[PDB]
Amino acid sequence: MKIYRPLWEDGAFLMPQQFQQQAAWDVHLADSVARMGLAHPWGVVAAEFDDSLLPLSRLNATRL
Amino acid sequence: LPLMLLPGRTAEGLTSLVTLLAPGTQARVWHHDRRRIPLKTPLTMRVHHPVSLKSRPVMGDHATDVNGQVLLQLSTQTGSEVQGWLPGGHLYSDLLALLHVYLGSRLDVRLQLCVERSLLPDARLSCRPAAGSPQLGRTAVMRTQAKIATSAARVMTISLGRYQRVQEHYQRKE
Repeated sequence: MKIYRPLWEDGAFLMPQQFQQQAAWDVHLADSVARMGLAHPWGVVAAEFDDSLLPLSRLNATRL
Repeated sequence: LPLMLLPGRTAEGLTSLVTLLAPGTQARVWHHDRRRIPLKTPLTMRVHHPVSLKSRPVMGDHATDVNGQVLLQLSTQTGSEVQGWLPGGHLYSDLLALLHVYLGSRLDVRLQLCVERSLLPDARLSCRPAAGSPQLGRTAVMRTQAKIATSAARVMTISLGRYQRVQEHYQRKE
């Protein structure tokens, strides 16, 4: 998605797109570390709901 | 000299000190403010079996002491003086007029400012980047006209310490 990491040497005006494109690159690097061995995308770690609210029907989550 | 002859006074002399030094600038004082930390070195909320106390000392882990840290705002409208209050210009005028002449070790003084947007550049080298703690005046490439903002902070006019040490002798047995 055209990830552009900036460079700073001197005199550059700060502007949000240097920071937004920086932090997106660290995710994509950390993505490529995981896809070396496992060949799996992501998934669900923990998903716990509230059972006491069910017969009075609503649905509340606790940890997602 | 007329103001420096009344003892233990006052708050209204700090209005004269600003209007003297650069006209076009006004001053307002808030007498108390929500100061923070001083972190107490024993946490003291151990609940004690042999001996404890109640009467005054009741808290959590960080204390709050209002008592002496007044807030001061300035308000300019000539841009030649906006670049005078950022550190280097007229900030050395107040910072020596307070600490040894009018206040000394009475109190601590917090400074603040409110202007229209800024005149502030960015990440150039060694020394003049910081507009106090914050940065702005670089991003509005959109709209023509004004928005009012607070500017920044300046440091307190304080002087303190502990020196290091423990002692060896005593006063007198009378």
